[PDB]
Order: sequence, then C-alpha cells, then structure tokens
Amino acid sequence: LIANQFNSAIGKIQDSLSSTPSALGKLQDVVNQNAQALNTLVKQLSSNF
Amino acid sequence: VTKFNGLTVLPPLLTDEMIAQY
Amino acid sequence: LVKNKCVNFNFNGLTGTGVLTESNKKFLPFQQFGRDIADTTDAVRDPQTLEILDITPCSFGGVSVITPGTNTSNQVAVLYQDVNCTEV
Ligand SMILES: *[C@@H]1O[C@H](CO)[C@@H](O)[C@H](O)[C@H]1NC(C)=O
Ligand SMILES: *[C@@H]1O[C@H](CO)[C@@H](O)[C@H](O)[C@H]1NC(C)=O
Ligand SMILES: *[C@@H]1O[C@H](CO)[C@@H](O)[C@H](O)[C@H]1NC(C)=O
Ligand SMILES: *[C@@H]1O[C@H](CO)[C@@H](O)[C@H](O)[C@H]1NC(C)=O
Repeated sequence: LIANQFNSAIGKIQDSLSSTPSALGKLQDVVNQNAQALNTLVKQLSSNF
Repeated sequence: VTKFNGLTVLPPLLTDEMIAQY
Repeated sequence: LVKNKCVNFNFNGLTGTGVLTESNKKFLPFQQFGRDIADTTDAVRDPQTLEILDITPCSFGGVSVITPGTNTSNQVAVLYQDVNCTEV
C-alpha cells in the first residue's frame, strides 16, 4: 500500500507539473528578471541623457 | 522553462549534463 | 559587396560595423531597416538588390590566461572567450 501511494504521488507530481503553467514560477521569475535587467541596460543606450 | 553591445553570457562551468549526473 | 567579413557598412546612413551574411528572413517591400527586441539594427536590405543581409557584431570577448603557479611553471594557455578561432 505504501509503495502504491508513493508511485501514485510521483505520478500526480508529474501531472501537476505538466498542467499548471506557473509551476516553475520562481525559476521563470529569476530568468525574466535577469532578461529584463539586460533589456533595460541595452535600451538605456537609446536615451539622450 | 523558456543584443551584443559588450555583453557576454559566460557559460556555466557545470553543463546541464553533469548537473543531471550529480 | 563584401560578406562574411567584418566591415564598416554605410547603407544610406546605417553607419554601423559588423559581419554581413545572407538572410533567410523575408522583408516587406517597403521595409528597409531591421531591428531586434532591444531596438538595434539586425538586418539591412541591399539598396541595389533584393538580398537581405544580417548584421552580426564583430566577434569580441575577453582574453583569459590559464597558468599554473609561477613556481610550478612559466607556460601559459590563452582562452579567447566565445570566439571562433578561425578569426583569432
Ligand atoms: C513503475 O511504476 C510507474 C508508476 O508510477 C510506471 O509508470 C512505470 O511504468 C513502472 N515501471 C516498471 C513497472 O518497470
Ligand atoms: C541593378 O543592380 C545589379 C547589382 O548586381 C546590377 O548588376 C545591375 O546592372 C543593376 N541594374 C539593373 C537594371 O539591373
Ligand atoms: C607552488 O606553490 C603552491 C602554493 O604555495 C604549492 O601548492 C605548490 O606545491 C608549489 N609547487 C612547487 C613545485 O613547489
Ligand atoms: C567556427 O567556424 C566554422 C566554419 O566552418 C564552423 O564550422 C564552426 O562551427 C564554428 N564554430 C563555432 C563554435 O561556431
């Protein structure tokens, strides 16, 4: 019974990761923040200052 | 999970293959 | 026209420098410039012909000296980061 619960739990982990778009929210936010900082840095060249 | 004006993106020392190996 | 070689280009006033290659991207007939997300010139159509030319910046990168301790030896190895060494 414990083995079956363990296997089903891992299966549900796989399904829940596959379904929810924002499962990897922390990693995606880190990547987005770094890319946005780089984009702002590059865009700052267009400023007259 | 999903502009070269002097910006360099240094590759990680451990490739994802060896991180997966660890 | 010179391609695959770093060159100062001036196509009606782009006044930029880089390496020009054949572009698979298809421009609109009225469109001349090209731009990426960060609003930097990325492709220019040839003012003479239909060809589209990408603009990749001239290859650059840091130079890192790989040495053991000077007590151990005096031989060094040089790393040109993110550079094809056909053009070192
Ligand atoms: C192991 O059990 C899992 C159930 O989560 C199943 O997907 C997998 O096919 C099984 N592998 C075997 C029986 O070799
Ligand atoms: C147009 O430009 C091309 C560039 O290769 C040149 O060969 C040609 O003589 C020019 N004029 C015409 C009418 O095609
Ligand atoms: C050179 O110096 C380093 C640090 O002091 C030491 O670890 C190393 O063994 C030395 N090598 C030789 C050949 O003495
Ligand atoms: C360097 O240029 C050669 C030219 O044929 C190419 O085959 C090779 O893949 C290039 N190296 C890199 C790391 O892009």
